[PDB]
Amino acid sequence: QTPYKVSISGTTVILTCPQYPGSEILWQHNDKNIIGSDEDHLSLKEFSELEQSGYYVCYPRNFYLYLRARVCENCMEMDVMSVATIVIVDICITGGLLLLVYYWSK
Amino acid sequence: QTPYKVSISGTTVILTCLWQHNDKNNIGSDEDHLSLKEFSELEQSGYYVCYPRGSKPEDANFYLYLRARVCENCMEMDVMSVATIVIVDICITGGLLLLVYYWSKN
Amino acid sequence: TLLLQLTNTSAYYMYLLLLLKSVVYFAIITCCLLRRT
Amino acid sequence: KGNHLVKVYDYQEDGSVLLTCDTWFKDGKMIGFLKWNLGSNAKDPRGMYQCKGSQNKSKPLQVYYRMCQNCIELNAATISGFLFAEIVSIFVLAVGVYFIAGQD
Amino acid sequence: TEKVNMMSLTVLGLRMLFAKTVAVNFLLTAKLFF
Amino acid sequence: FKIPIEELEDRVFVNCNTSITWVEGTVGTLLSDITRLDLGKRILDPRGIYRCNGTDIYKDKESTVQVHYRMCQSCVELDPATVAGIIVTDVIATLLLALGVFCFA
Amino acid sequence: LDPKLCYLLDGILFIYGVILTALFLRVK
Amino acid sequence: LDPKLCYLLDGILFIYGVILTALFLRVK
Ligand SMILES: CC(C)CCC[C@@H](C)[C@H]1CC[C@H]2[C@@H]3CC=C4C[C@@H](O)CC[C@]4(C)[C@H]3CC[C@]12C
Repeated sequence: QTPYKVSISGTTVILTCPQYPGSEILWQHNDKNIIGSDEDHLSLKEFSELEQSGYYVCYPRNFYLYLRARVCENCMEMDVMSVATIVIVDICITGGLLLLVYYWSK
Repeated sequence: QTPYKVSISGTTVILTCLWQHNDKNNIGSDEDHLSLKEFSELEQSGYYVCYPRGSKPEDANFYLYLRARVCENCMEMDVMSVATIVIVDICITGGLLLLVYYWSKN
Repeated sequence: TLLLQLTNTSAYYMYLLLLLKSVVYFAIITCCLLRRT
Repeated sequence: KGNHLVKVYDYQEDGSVLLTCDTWFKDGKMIGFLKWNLGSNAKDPRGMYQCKGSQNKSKPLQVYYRMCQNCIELNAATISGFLFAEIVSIFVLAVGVYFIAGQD
Repeated sequence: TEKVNMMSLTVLGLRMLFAKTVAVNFLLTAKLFF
Repeated sequence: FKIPIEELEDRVFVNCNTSITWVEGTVGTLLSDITRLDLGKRILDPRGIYRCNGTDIYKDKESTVQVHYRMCQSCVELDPATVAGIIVTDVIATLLLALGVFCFA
Repeated sequence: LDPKLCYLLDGILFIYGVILTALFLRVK
Repeated sequence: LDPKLCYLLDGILFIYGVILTALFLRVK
């Protein structure tokens, strides 16, 4: 019932199985042992969608992972607000600096 | 030896070296010229060959590959013209501003 | 989406030109201001 | 087959083009070393490529990529705006310098 | 696709800088008269 | 047990031969037909945990497939050259404005 | 995306203009 | 259509701001 976590940052992609947080877990892709594994998670790079984008299962020595992602290097997402507040905070800080300089210089 | 020279002007693509594409003997196919209009990306691409008579076309020196899209009256520049435009604009603005400044000092 | 990017890259050159052209007026003002004061 | 062993990789929806054959040379010079990656199509790749195997020096083939993301518009609906904005800004700066010089 | 977004963000940044530069020049020119 | 994921030109769907329960994530739109759900538009970043049982010949075995889409159409690709170039000139412009305002007083 | 770039700067600029006019009309 | 109207609004409102700043400066 505990959902999988995944953070696709740049080209390296992280996949973790938090079902067994007190041990180390192996990894397969279409029942084939698999670029490398980690202590608990998957550190994978040079991602592609045509290959290496299928069903993943973690197993120690019925919760299955299937994902697809168009990995884009040094490249993330931002909605309207995440860029709408940047101009607001810039205006706020420049106004604060202006007011401080004006008031301090009598 | 010399690669074929192609310099698209507007929607007109011009290429020269016979001329075939996937050996299938609008599209302007001339005996010593090759030009092509409405260069859509989906339907007009692939491989091109310059082969002479008396030979099966798979002995040409080297191939071609085009994946160009073209809009209506759109032209692109490397960094040669942008510097030219910037410098000519700066010269014009400096000359006019200096002239109107000297006219001001009456 | 091609037309929007086309217009956007048209406007970017406009604004770079305007900034680089306002820089010269800033430079001509600052010389006179320094000479005066 | 047919002494044209170089075959560019197609059917790629990503911003990355691939070239392969069944070391490498750029314009006949030693730049490549070893499916050798070529680069992204946004940067408008060019050059001359070479692959060879058991058989001797194979026969080249070039790739033209035109993908610009830099082309601008040049019809009357845009040149009018450019001229208007440039002339208005020039007039404003001229008025400003005129007045300025009035004080001095 | 994923490149037009920077083209749209950079033009907004340049608009911001244009406003800032015009404010600078207006303030300096106004001060010169005093 | 695998949960096949079909994909048409512009549709993403979930199929089983039994009832499938949406417990966490995004369900998309409510559909009354059994043993089938419609996720929706391909460009929506659909995410969720979907719980689908087995068929009649595979009774009493549960399968849970985590389906995650990251096909972003509102994502921005950044290069260090442009953002640094604009941030440095913004900083220098702001410093200058402050200087001017000060001089004014 | 275009509406965002339309509204974001023009709101602040518009407000500026209004607050400037109001002051000018009040002084008059 | 939206980007062109957007830039037109930017320009017109900017000119209005400049002229109103001048008028406010003179009256004070
Ligand atoms: C971006 C800039 C260059 C646009 C032009 C603005 C500058 C150069 C001009 C435009 C209007 C001008 C102002 C118009 C009227 C007055 C009132 C007068 O009693 C003192 C000078 C003063 C205050 C002028 C100073 C210079 C001024 C502010």
